[PDB]
Amino acid sequence: NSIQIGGLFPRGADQEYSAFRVGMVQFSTSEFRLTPHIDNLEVANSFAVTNAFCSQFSRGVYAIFGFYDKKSVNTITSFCGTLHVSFITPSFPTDGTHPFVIQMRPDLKGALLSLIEYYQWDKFAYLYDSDRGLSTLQAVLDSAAEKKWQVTAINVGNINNDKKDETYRSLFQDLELKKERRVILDCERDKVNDIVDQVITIGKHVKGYHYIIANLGFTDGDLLKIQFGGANVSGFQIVDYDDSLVSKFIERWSTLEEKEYPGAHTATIKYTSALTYDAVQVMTEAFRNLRKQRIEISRAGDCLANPAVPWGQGVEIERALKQVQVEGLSGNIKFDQNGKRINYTINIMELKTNGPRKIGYWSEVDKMVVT
Amino acid sequence: FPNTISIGGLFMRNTVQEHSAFRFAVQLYNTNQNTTEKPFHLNYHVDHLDSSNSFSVTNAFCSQFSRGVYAIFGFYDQMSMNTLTSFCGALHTSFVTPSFPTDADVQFVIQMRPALKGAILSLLSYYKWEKFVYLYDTERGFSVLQAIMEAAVQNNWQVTARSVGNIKDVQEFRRIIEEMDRRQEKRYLIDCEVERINTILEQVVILGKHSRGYHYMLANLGFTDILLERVMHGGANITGFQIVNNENPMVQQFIQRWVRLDEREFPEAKNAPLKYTSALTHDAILVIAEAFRYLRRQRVDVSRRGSAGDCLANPAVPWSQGIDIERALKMVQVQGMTGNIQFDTYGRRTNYTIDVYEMKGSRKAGYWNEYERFVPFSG
Ligand SMILES: *[C@@H]1O[C@H](CO)[C@@H](O)[C@H](O)[C@H]1NC(C)=O
Ligand SMILES: *[C@@H]1O[C@H](CO)[C@@H](O)[C@H](O)[C@H]1NC(C)=O
Ligand SMILES: *[C@@H]1O[C@H](CO)[C@@H](O)[C@H](O)[C@H]1NC(C)=O
Ligand SMILES: *[C@@H]1O[C@H](CO)[C@@H](O)[C@H](O)[C@H]1NC(C)=O
Ligand SMILES: *[C@@H]1O[C@H](CO)[C@@H](O)[C@H](O)[C@H]1NC(C)=O
Repeated sequence: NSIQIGGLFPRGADQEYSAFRVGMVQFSTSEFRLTPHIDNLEVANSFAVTNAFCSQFSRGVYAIFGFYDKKSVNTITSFCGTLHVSFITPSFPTDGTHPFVIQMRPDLKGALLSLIEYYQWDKFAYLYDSDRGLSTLQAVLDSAAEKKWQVTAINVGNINNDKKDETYRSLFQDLELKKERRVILDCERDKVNDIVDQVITIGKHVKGYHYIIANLGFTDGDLLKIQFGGANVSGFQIVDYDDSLVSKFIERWSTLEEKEYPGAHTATIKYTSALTYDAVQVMTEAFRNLRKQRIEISRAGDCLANPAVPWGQGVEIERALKQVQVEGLSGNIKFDQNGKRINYTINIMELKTNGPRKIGYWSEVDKMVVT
Repeated sequence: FPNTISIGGLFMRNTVQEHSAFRFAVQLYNTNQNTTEKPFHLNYHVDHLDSSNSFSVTNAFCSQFSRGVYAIFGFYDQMSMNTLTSFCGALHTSFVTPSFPTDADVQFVIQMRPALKGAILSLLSYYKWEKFVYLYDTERGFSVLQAIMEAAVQNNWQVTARSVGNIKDVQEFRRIIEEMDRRQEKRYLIDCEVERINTILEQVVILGKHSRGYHYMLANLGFTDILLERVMHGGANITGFQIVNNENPMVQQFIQRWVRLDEREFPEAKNAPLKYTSALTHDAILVIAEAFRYLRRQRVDVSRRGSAGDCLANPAVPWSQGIDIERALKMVQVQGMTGNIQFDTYGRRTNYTIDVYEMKGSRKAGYWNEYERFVPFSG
């Protein structure tokens, strides 16, 4: 029989939805079938997200897989938590300890702070994207205070496409007056590519500059265009193309028909997409585990019912999700009691003239290791 | 034009006084005998939220929307703000609020509280602060933190920035103050809630950093609610900001009625200190009354009974009268307890004044506005 689940996907998150579908095939099993109800929406719009959630709730889903952003995360956490509906997501982990949310994405803060120390930086620029949220900036500034770092923090959010190219050039001119050659980019893939383009245009991809790319997808970026100038470039990668699990997956993914699977037919997968595939494994494994434990699960009505009516089996589903431990595209997958990734590994990368090189890793049990 | 305009009231924990001020402001509006100033009866439906999470606020909004409101007065916090603004914007329902003014450019939100960042930046300029500690919480948004970071870059400041909103144990505040004192830090910008400002200043006094070589800039419009007595006595400088002038007619008029109220009917009126948020609440009712009087005079359609139907109706079709209601709220110019009240296109206060205080009791040292910037008085 079927287990209905919700899928809340941002508009144009094609590669993620392809990875979701590939996961549904790869992890299908004799004990049950996952049957997804897909809403595509504007994830920054809390009204839209509330309508989709309530719509899924009324159809009677057993969990929801999805994405939120800084603006809608309080909607997801509050409704999931109230109604005991588990949310599984590759989005940025929440700031506190909200229940009924399973966070596929490992925390970056610990590794980033260790890497600053590893290179012995005590003076740097930090380019942050206010449209994406501010908790990594807050951590970095708190550490700066504790450790006496001098941080030049510059907002690269809220930039009209009109003058994006011109704004970045003036930002970097001002940095050269202060003679600042060490820069961290706390942005995701698109904005990183935009900034890198302007760094190259003004000739600051040359020897004597160091960029740390502060996201979990180092090689998701177009690195080849900054690979030959002479600047140092470092980053983080949670998908290891040398693991055999990942190369086996890439054999099939790279040969999928791009017309049927948008964003496939490539030798890399964005970490967001990889975590989505991994989410299908986590959800499958949770429901299989409920059967091994002979914990029976069948039975949602009005989203805005007064009083709030949360189903009894919600806690059981949550608990099974959070007890999963598997190997996926993102390494070992395990969760603490608040659904945060634990016991994970983040590979530390540096760009060289022959391609990105893995120099070590950061682990959630210890800290930075050179390999 | 209808006989009755009804509004919504969304109140949270810790809005007892504001709730009394709301009811009293509506009673002042309704008991006016002049029919030109009172051409419709103002009604309200209030919801009290034991907590302000997204689920409970969505629930309240929808029942208010269904019952029929022409606007909603209320409070948000960091946890509820995005939900409210998103729902008001999709359904063309104007929210009027004394909460922290928002980061984003949004529609259908009238923000009674003036932004503080400009006054803060002008005073840091006036005092020539280039090296200082910045202690902040995020309960009023990120505007100030972003402005401080950006001005640090432009002016080559050394800012030691420490997030303090999650500190529960007072020994952590002590440790921070002692570490900063070892680095010879003498200047503190405190960008916190009043109650957290009080906690911090008790630690300052316990450790003797309330003496003459120290300067505390308090970045919070509830200056009169901060406990400053023990700090004055030690000799440290203090700088604060207010938006209420107790010598304006509008304020003297409100206060002489407010001090006479029965506390059984209006809790926390009478002799309790008047919070600036309660003046902002009163001011909201002036804004609402003015806008609807305007719509009446101009013979604009506001609908018979207000909003109607299901907040989660799909597709969402906003009522046609919403845009005219928003424009009428946004175009007002009135004199209130918080001075000249006007709004820009995003519902932010504009052409407002902030009064600047320093400590000795406390004396008003100057004023700030958008055009003149900081204007110090003689001395
Ligand atoms: C680039 O890396 C080398 C070490 O491999 C280091 O000596 C140099 O300082 C780095 N460049 C910058 C600008 O920090
Ligand atoms: C942590 O991950 C490692 C490597 O994948 C795994 O083999 C080990 O058993 C895990 N440890 C715990 C405590 O779950
Ligand atoms: C109030 O009524 C008086 C007497 O009819 C009138 O002169 C006045 O203009 C009215 N409206 C006001 C003051 O807004
Ligand atoms: C205290 O205020 C005076 C002006 O009255 C100012 O000149 C002095 O520098 C201030 N103290 C500190 C420690 O900044
Ligand atoms: C600002 O407010 C004053 C009264 O305080 C008013 O007379 C003036 O016209 C306003 N200015 C603008 C530019 O709106």
